[PDB]
Amino acid sequence: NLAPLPPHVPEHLVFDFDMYNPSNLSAGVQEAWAVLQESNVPDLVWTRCNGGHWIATRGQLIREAYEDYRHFSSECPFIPREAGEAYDFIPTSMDPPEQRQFRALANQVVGMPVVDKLENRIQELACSLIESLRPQGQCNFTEDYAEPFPIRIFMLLAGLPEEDIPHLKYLTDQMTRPDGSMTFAEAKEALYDYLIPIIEQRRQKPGTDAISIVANGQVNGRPITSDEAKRMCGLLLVGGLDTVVNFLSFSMEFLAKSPEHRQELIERPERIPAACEELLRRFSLVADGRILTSDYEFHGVQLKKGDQILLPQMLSGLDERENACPMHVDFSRQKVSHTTFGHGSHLCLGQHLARREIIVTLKEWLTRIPDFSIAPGAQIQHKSGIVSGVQALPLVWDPATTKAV
Ligand code: HEM
Ligand SMILES: CC(C)(C(=O)c1cccnc1)c1cccnc1
Repeated sequence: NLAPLPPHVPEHLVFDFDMYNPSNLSAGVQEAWAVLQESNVPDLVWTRCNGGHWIATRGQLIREAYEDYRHFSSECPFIPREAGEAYDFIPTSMDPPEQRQFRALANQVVGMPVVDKLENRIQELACSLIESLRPQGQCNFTEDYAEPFPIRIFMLLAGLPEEDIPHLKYLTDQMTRPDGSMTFAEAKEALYDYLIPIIEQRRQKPGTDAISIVANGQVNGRPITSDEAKRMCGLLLVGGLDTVVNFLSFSMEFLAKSPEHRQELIERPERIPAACEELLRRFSLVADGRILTSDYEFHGVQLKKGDQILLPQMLSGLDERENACPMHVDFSRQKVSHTTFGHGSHLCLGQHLARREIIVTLKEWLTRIPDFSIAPGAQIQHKSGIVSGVQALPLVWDPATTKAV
């Protein structure tokens, strides 16, 4: 299902990429997207899939478009257009200077000082989850750790019932890796039905949870509205439920396959932080975009006002012009260059939270379960979308090689 090419698009710029179902999926999701950086592919292409849109393929263009909010607006950041259209999260569907005030609040809730406060719980939950898995010699990493770990910390931050996990996660999943079961707007509405009552309750009777702070915050000297709060919280939810969750499984899947990488971390733990950035570069997973606010000529291509452009965060660090041997994991690269957490005004506020969760997991898993591998005859499947994922990650190990702490 290719849409007829608009008049302004030179046929030589066509490259029919399906962000939802790339061709090489079997080879891995990052590998499937990297096809866009092959020699035969222009720097800026048009795809007729998902209704027709541009895709910038190089770290340089992505960062440029990201910096340029005058031309490239966050107003309609999702493809297909109907999704970008229905998209109304804050601060994400706003451009500076408006974005700034909401960002400042969102920072209050997820920023550094919060992580610093949550640290012991993060470490507590990791250790507990791992210890519980250890003696089994086998899990479903995706369902066994990658989901509970980051989710439960979020649920704690947000003050929401663990019981709501399944329902929330389903809906979150519909936004980033649509099934066909529901449209973005339906998914969005349903999360909204969830939130409303909660916000109301927390405007009346404030807690110390993230939702309470958001619901009662100040923006531009006045009180946030209910609708604004509902709209920030919607973003926070997706961030908590759908980001770190997917990242951990790619990393884990790599670790399962590379004994030498595991060992390196065990003997030279001072390398963990460096390793985490490298894994963030290699297993980068997000791809959203922007809308053209006007006609504009960008690197010699004419973009028409209203044109959508996918600026895959994923691709910057995979770009050879940016990283030598991009597909190779090397914990000792002189310069790890990525835009995994975005670029420009929308740089991810939850990055601090995500790094703390990644580092704790590596340190804590390796400690207890130094030696593991993918289950025999398990075929690992990746999934593409706004946020890519791993479908299931069967791991096996000998309990006898584990260490209890
Ligand atoms: C692997 C982990 C994550 C990755 C790769 C990631 C990636 C991103 C990206 C690329 C953006 C910018 C989107 C744009 O420019 O349209 C973003 C924004 C944002 N992320 Fe993260 N995210 C992650 C985890 C988190 C977590 C755990 C939270 C907190 C619950 C969070 C909260 C935010 C917020 C609030 C924004 C909006 C900032 C603004 O619009 O000013 N993210 N994230
Ligand atoms: C692409 C993006 C920004 C994403 O991956 C994300 C979501 C919340 C926090 N951090 C990143 C996203 C995903 C789903 C809904 N809105 C935004």
